[PDB]
Amino acid sequence: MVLYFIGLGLYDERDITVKGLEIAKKCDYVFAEFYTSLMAGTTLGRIQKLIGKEIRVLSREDVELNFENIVLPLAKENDVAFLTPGDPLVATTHAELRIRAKRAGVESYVIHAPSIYSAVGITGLHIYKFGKSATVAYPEGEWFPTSYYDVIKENAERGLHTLLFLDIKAEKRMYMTANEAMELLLKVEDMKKGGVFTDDTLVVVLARAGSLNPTIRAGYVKDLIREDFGDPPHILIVPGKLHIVEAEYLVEIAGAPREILRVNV
Amino acid sequence: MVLYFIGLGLYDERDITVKGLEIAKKCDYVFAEFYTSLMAGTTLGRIQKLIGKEIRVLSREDVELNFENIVLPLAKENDVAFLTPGDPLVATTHAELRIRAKRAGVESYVIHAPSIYSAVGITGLHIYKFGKSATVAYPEGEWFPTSYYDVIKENAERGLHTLLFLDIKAEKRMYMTANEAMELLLKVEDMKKGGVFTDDTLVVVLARAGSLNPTIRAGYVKDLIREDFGDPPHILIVPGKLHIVEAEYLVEIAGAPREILRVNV
Ligand SMILES: Nc1ncnc2c1ncn2[C@@H]1O[C@H](CSCC[C@H](N)C(=O)O)[C@@H](O)[C@H]1O
Repeated sequence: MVLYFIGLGLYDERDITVKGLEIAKKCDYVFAEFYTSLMAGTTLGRIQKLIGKEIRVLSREDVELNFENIVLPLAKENDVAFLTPGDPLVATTHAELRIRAKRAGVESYVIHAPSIYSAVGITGLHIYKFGKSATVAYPEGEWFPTSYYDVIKENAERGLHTLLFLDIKAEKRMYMTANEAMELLLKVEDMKKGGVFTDDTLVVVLARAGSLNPTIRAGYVKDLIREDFGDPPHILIVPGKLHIVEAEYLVEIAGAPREILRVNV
Repeated sequence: MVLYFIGLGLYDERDITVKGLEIAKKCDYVFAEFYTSLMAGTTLGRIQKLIGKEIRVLSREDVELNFENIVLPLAKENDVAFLTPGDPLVATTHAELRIRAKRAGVESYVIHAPSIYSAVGITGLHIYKFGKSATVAYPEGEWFPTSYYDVIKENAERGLHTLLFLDIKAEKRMYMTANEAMELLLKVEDMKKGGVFTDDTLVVVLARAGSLNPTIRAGYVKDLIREDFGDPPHILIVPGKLHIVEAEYLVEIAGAPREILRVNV
């Protein structure tokens, strides 16, 4: 009679909360989805071993089209868990699944976990200064999406930071790198000429948040565009005007050039 | 030797991540602060029992003025952990403490935990649509803080949602309720008259996120301003223009007036 939406956290199998783990262990059936994002620091096998339960992974179609036929039926007479990377309901489509549960007469509860949306706090940038967020999508064919460029423009204009989620091919396990994202942004700039993203733009790269050894780097595009930030996943942030304390953290912790203390504050 | 900044999560002792718990259990000394937020579903005793270590609680003064005298010295010859509610670097000034750690020759690591900043996804509002955040501070003496009003104004004009962290005076055991925040906002509106926060404004209240049954309510200020949302902590959200799916969730899950389904495109 109960469905639990449980977040797996940021990077590996230990990023689930104690609450999430204990609840998952007591569930009769455990499902999971790895299409909104992936858990790069672990494997389904390691997650299954930790939870001590077999996990049925669902595709995007299984969820969007058949959630009420695959998951909810079992939730009617059993305790069922639905695992998702990060924090449940951060992904935009997740929320509506609770409505489906309600329609099916199934109670649902949410067990939170760390999300990249909040983990960016480790960049030293003040959380309240982050504005609207966006996703940098790979262009393909004659389709060249550029809405994320306008998001940066509008946030930066108001002195706000922009969190950019990077594209991912869940099935093919292909992750867009911060390097690729920077190249794309320079390409959009060359097309729009808005003076929003150039070689002189200060950026912050956060790779493998959740890991004990994430890569946190800050610097100008001209210097970071070909830098190796390590294995995925990567997150790109375009800061707005910096508070001196934010800048000092970027210099001391993220190896940012001293120049940012006079140019971006 | 090492210093770990470990988040404890949203509501109770089990909101810590498995990673955080396994590391905390092996540390030589464990410190913590409980003034940046309120964990309404646990006690110091329960946290100590879970980690199996005595926790020395520090006051705001101990941390801001003496972190380098109380915590860092021990981290030079031992494994030390510093615990905080929610995520340690979200809506706190703790990031700067990593700079102090470095200057003292102490390596630091960060272990994330669920944060209210991302938990608001449970309201059904799209996380990417949240703009700049703000804090509603208690007026004191003859000074009445009003910056948060301008934040809502700026976000709303852009169709973005506004997360409003509410004030806390941990030593006085004072936790601002959503009701008190609404009363303050109405007073600022009477002054600035920007049509930003009125009795007809739609708002969302999230209380005790992290618990299994948090209070999630949406409706007009005139109807919610005197409603009992239960024990603290509370956060107030002023949505911008809603997507149909957001409206549907607010109606189905947060009890919002069915009339909000009819969005004005
Ligand atoms: N479980 C919870 N439910 C509702 N609001 C919460 C909350 N935890 C924190 N808050 C809100 O956030 C304020 C503290 S701000 C510190 C936040 C913390 N670092 C985190 O990551 O969550 C509180 O005064 C309250 O308004």
